[PDB]
Amino acid sequence: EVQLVESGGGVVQPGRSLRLSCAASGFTFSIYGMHWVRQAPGKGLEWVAVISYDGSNKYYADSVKGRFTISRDNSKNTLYLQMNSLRAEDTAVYYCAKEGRPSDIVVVVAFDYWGQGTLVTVSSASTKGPSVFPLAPSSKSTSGGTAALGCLVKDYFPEPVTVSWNSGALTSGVHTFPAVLQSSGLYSLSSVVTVPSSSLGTQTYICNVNHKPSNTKVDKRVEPKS
Amino acid sequence: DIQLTQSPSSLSASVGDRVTITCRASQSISSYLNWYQQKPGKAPKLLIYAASSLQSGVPSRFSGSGSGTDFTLTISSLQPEDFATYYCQQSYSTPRTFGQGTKVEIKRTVAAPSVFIFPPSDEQLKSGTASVVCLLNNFYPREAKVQWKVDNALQSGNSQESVTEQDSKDSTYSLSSTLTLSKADYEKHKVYACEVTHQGLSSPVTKSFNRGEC
Repeated sequence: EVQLVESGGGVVQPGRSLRLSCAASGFTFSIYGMHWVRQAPGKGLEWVAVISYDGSNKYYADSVKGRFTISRDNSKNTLYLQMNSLRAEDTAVYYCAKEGRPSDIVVVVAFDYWGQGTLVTVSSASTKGPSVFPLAPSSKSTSGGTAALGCLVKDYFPEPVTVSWNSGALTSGVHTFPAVLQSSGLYSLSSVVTVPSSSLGTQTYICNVNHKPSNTKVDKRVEPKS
Repeated sequence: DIQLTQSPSSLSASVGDRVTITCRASQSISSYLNWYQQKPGKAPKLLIYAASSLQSGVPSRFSGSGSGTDFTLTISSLQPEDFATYYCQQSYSTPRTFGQGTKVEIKRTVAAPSVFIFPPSDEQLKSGTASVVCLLNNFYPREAKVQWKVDNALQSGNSQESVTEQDSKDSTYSLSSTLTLSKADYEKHKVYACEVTHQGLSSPVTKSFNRGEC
């Protein structure tokens, strides 16, 4: 089976460098042209670069020409992308992709197999565990038989964070929103759940927030205010 | 640079519908156009290559047609696993380019949001910043308008929103909007409110509070 395992992603300061790797298996690597494609958070696919089977012809997207270098090692069956002078616009998930047919077959080029992707975040922000604050419903609320409560997961870097409720024992009505990037360079997220209004002071609701890049675990009990 | 323009940018359809997605190229590219499917957080997959050739293993309900400047991706009977984003891609010249993508979404009945507002916790105020969260829960369609007001003045440039994918159970959207301000500014105003406009609401709905549980 064809496999393309990528590695080398992470956080890089603006203006610095990073090398991405794509280890191929299950096909004759050295007779295939290979490509890099990227996708910025919430954006479309964007072609990056191509290298021919023997490494001789390389072409680049307009926005990376000069800065990025594509290369290959046909003995280790590995594709590389050296990324230099990174900007915030280079933040993206980077996929490697294999052409459908050997380079010496003259056909329409299509990308028939893709790697799983590796995330590159270009930012000067320092790693920081999130602060978890309660989104508490009002005690004297009379507006309905359902109440919403939640956790505000604020000021962490980098992505991602995991949010469960009651250690995963509560999944019905749970909405964890995509994170947003604040002007400070830190991410912010909300996870909410709707529950019976009559349950609020009786059933204990705890949001579990884990942030691997800082080894931070926070359990916040959310209770009604006043 | 050959430009690929897809249309529509998104469409809502139901299981069993015939769905058609168009891709238009800025210059003739013969049959050098491919189609890809992508699901959130997963790598793209090739569906159609060379305008109309079906990739091995891809179900026969996917077909491509067209040539020159006008191409079509057709799903003859939309299946649940077909809700996804679709991309056309030209291999006629370098650089290779992609369409902006078409999101195929689940169609359902209009549902008004339930609106909730959350004041900042006293715990957050100790750090010097205040967040005020407006939640819009389980609505359809996705389009909605959130207006923040502070002491009855319409705000702009101090909020951020985020919207979930369609819920796996009822195909509705949820939206959270956060108004952020310092503790000093938060203490200088009394009434905080978000006003929601949506197709399911006869009139806009406002959830408000007075600072200090007043």
